[PDB]
Amino acid sequence: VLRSVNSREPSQVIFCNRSPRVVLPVWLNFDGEPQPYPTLPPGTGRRIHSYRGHLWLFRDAGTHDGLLVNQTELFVPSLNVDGQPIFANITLPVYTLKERCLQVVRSLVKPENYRRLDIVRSLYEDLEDHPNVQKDLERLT
Amino acid sequence: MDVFLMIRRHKTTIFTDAKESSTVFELKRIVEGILKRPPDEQRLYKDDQLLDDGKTLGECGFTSQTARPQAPATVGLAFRADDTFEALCIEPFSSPPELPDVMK
Amino acid sequence: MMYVKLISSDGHEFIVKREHALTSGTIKAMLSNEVNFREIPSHVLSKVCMYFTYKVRYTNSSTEIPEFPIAPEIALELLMAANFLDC
Ligand SMILES: Cc1ncsc1-c1ccc(CNC(=O)[C@@H]2C[C@@H](O)CN2C(=O)[C@@H](NC(=O)CO)C(C)(C)C)cc1
Repeated sequence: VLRSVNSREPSQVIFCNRSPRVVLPVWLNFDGEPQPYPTLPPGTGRRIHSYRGHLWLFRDAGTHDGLLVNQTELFVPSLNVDGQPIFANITLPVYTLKERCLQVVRSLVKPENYRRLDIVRSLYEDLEDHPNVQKDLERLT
Repeated sequence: MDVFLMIRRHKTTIFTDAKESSTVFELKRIVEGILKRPPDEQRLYKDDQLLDDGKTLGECGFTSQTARPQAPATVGLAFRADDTFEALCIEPFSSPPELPDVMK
Repeated sequence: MMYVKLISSDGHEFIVKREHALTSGTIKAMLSNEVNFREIPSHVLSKVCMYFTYKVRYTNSSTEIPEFPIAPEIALELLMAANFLDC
């Protein structure tokens, strides 16, 4: 379902990381498999060659937390106007307080020890069920 | 520009915003609306410094880049009971417990 | 403006805009203008209120969004509160 269209029509794009995270760009290939691309450090940008109809999403490279691109989940390069590149502004979402707490707790506790935390089972499961691109693709389908 | 504040007295903490251009007195009017005490019965402070009614919040060091939504700046508050003002007293928040071992 | 009072387990009274407190469906339920939280101490509830301000300010906003900061020492309790408050 979610896959890039094989258009072969070039589209130049600026990946602009306006988040404080290290960004992993992910291209959804023609079979819908996520292909990881080189990372962007916080606040950096890359001019890259993509194609019209191609699908991209962006993650925290270390934790796979979700990020937004031009305020949404998916970025699809369009036709370049006047030879100008398309801007893909990558930003933090406003996470729910729960998700943000899960992030911080995940960053401090090794996964083997989530079960040692003194919290209800559902929260242990929430911690173990960490962000993952495949999970989101099924969701987005 | 908006500044984001905690106005604090004893065990009372008001979360609100105001304009950098707004005055200390105008902030007392905000406090008046909430806690029902007029400006003449309020003293506002930045740390230990008594704030003058006519000054802007900006002038008194509350700026949009220091008084942030996710980390608001503190304005101290003291009431006058009858003749004289109480001293500025802000009760600390509770202390977090020790980190569990698995978080170290 | 309509304000509500959120009171921590240790007796700290937090006064926030009603609209901000309704970020939490749990708080909405508890209101239908004060709510006492027997399990949420002030070092946690103060942060909850700061989250409300942060969320209202940066939701549907184009200006770059900063990270919501959470000290390691409060993260576990804040998580528990967030789960209760559903926010
Ligand atoms: C340097 C960099 N940093 C962060 S991402 C990145 C980077 C590096 C190389 C590229 C080279 N471009 C591609 O690989 C594009 C992106 C995507 O649209 C797919 N793609 C292709 O060139 C694909 N080609 C076509 O679709 C030809 O029609 C193949 C070769 C992967 C199949 C793009 C971004």
